[PDB]
Amino acid sequence: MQEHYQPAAIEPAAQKKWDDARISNVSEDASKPKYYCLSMFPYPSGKLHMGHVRNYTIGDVLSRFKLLNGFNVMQPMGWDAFGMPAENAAMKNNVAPAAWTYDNIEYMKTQLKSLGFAVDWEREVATCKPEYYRWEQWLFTKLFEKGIVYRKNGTVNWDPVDQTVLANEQVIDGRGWRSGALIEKREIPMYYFKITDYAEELLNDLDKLEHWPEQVKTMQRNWIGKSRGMTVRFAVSDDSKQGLEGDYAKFLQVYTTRPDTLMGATYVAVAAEHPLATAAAADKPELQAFIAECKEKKGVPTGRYVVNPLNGDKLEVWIANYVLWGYGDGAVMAVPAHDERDFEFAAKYNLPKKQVIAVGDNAFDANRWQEWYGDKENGVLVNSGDLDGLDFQTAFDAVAAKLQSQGAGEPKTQYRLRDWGISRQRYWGCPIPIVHCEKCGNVPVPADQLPVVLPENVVPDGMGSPLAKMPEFYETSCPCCGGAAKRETDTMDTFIESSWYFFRYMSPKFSDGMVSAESAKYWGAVDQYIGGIEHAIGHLLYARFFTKLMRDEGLVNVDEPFERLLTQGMVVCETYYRENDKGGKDWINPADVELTFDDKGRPVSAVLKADGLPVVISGTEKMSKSKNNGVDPQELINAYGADTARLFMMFAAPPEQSLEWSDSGVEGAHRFLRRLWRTVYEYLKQGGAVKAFAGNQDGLSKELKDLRHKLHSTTAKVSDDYGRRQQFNTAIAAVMELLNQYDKTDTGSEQGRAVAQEVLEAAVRLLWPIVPHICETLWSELNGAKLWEAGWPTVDEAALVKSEIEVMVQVNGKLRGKITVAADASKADLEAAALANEGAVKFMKPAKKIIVVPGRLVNIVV
Ligand SMILES: Nc1ncnc2c1ncn2[C@@H]1O[C@H](COP(=O)(O)OP(=O)(O)OP(=O)(O)O)[C@@H](O)[C@H]1O
Ligand SMILES: CC(C)C[C@H](N)CO
Ligand SMILES: [Mg+2]
Ligand SMILES: [Mg+2]
Ligand SMILES: [Zn+2]
Repeated sequence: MQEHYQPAAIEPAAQKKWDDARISNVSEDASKPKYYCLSMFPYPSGKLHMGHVRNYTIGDVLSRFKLLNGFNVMQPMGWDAFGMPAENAAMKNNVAPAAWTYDNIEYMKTQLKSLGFAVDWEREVATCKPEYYRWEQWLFTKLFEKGIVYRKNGTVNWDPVDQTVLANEQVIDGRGWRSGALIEKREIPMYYFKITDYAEELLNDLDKLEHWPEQVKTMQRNWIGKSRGMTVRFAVSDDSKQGLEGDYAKFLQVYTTRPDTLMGATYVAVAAEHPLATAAAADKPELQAFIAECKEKKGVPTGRYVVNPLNGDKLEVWIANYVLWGYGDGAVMAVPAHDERDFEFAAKYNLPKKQVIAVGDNAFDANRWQEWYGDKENGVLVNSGDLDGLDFQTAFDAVAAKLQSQGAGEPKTQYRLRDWGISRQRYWGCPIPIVHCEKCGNVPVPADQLPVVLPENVVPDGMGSPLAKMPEFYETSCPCCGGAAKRETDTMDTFIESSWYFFRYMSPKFSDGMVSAESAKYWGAVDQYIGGIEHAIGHLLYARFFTKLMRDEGLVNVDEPFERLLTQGMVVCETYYRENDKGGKDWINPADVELTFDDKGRPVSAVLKADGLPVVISGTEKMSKSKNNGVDPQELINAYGADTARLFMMFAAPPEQSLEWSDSGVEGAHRFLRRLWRTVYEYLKQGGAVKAFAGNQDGLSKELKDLRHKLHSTTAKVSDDYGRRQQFNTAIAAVMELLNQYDKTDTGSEQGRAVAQEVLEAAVRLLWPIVPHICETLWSELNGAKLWEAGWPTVDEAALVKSEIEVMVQVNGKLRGKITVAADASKADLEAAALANEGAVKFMKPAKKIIVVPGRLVNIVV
């Protein structure tokens, strides 16, 4: 065994040894239980950084742990190669989108392979190749036939910098998720996935996700934004139906999320476009002056009345500016004693306020809005007839019973969520499989003629959709009539691919469907998913929707894609930038910046070392490829070795917690790896290997007994930490503690060396998921078997039994007590414990003499 710890020697070798054994290349093996552990795959938007190390070392640790426990482990990796992140990274580097993506993919494969991750590279996938995206083209056409995908004009979010429309999930604080520019409103046709159709299931199936962080689940609940309301009809009075036709003559329909207040409505409000507004203004020009005014909070009375269904009150109808014709009903009711928006409006014109809710008994002031009025949680109903005394839940159902039995209403559910707009005016994206024919309409491309192949030799000129200036691409024949027609030039958003790729990993070479039935039946769902919480509202919602879509088609048979979700905390570091002449920002790596400090130690100035000219200091921020603040793992592997990169990131903090970059933390992770190497080498220099201690330990010294206790305690604690707590920093700390006691333990005797062997064989296996290169090498110097067949270390709980004795206690001869003591518990602690529990102190004045038998009995004399 060499004595210097040289990563560049042992690390490539260990990777070659794992690769040759094909340990990470798994198939649908029914003899082993399956474990699908997946980390969120990267965009080719630059170099990987130490945040990615943390992300994927977490995954690798969980996979390697389950592999050592006999599981059949699939840990795949691929590339989110389509869409905006790879294209923008390509144009900022003035490279063709295809050329850049394929080059960055190979650099990221190089970067990841130097880290020794146990990845099944035979399932590698690049979402920009036709053999991938043809299958989402196929799913598009099928859904389009059913109308689950549809095209429609409407108001959309427009990113002026990326020159494309985004989905509502791609707008972050009114700005583009990639550009950061303010989003404008525009009316553009778009292809939508009808995600509102699945709004109820996506909300209710979050209750199934017991191993998801509750933040992700509540954030998706608030994004789906469910509200249970009530459709309510107020009949038009027998003397206001002038000019009204159809249903608009007989009733005024409104919506309300507070149907419990219905007995308190004192007037209604109507839209200028609502038909009762037009017949009321037909002979009243001042009403048409308001109808022309907007079409702030203003309103006019109309003198036409509608009847409350629940008590027969005749309420006056108001033209109001806050009733946007597009409400669904275009009209509301107004309970001003319990809605702030309505109390303000009905103080503007002195309308009445009847109170119908009491909270405990907060006194009711008619012209003084108190916050308890809108309490939908701690209130019971007042002045409401047989609805008196009900709470909000019970009064909801009772109003629905009332309204439905007379037909005047019914519950109606609304969602803040809107359909998913996936069209993009961009080149580097999966082509949309539609052909517009002047005779047949928007027709899908037949399954036999898929994929519609995106040409890869294009460079965007940065001036609109490049495919739309390419008649060689869009001029085609109609699939239905043979006539001339044009291809859809918009492409699919990048979140299409990432919504199903976890299935593609199960059969990436399958050429007849999205995923083959035999492999989807085997791999089931992703057992473990690891990725940042920033995906809560977009990807982690999209992927549940797609999974349900694929299930309803018969491709998969799971309801949810990811059983366990671990959201790792962000590695953060400094970030700098300049402002470019295009109004944007040019981000700069802290390694190209030279700082100037204050007298107190604060950075004051920062200049780029290339030109000495200043740069702006942006402060600590998440390590990001798009903000050019990453620490490259290859620059650490070359200097310190891959294991040090891995050990530092699993040790600095618990996986969920924020981690700040520091050079001290890298040196420390290395000195421990030297300590591990030095420990195994020194043990081997003074004797060589021996058969690890096992079996009964009667006869071992107390000191080595204590060590075996520390040993199997640690194995138990590391096992609990990998596979229940999923806390890796504390698994590493426990092994250090084990090594601390080993350093303090004389292990030179024949039995001591057998215990040293047992400890070291255990330690390197315990740390193999975290630092596999150094452990695999050390294991081979200690033991000739294959590490992954020796398996995960077992806890020998015989070694956990404490070394104790139970001595007799007597008073003047006759036995009256029994006490527990340590093995080497001195006669003073013995005699003190003997004269300190029941039998001796209840039959005792002090003792005249205490004769002690060494480790047998102690007799009190009185
Ligand atoms: N600083 C970081 N710390 C921890 N995890 C990170 C960090 N940056 C990215 N990740 C995670 O790595 C995975 C891949 O992210 P991605 O490919 O978007 O890289 P990125 O650094 O975010 O690049 P970009 O800024 O262009 O999006 C995701 O699970 C993401 O949450
Ligand atoms: C699963 C995907 C949405 C993750 C992206 N490729 C990186 O954030
Ligand atoms: Mg990202
Ligand atoms: Mg369950
Ligand atoms: Zn046609």
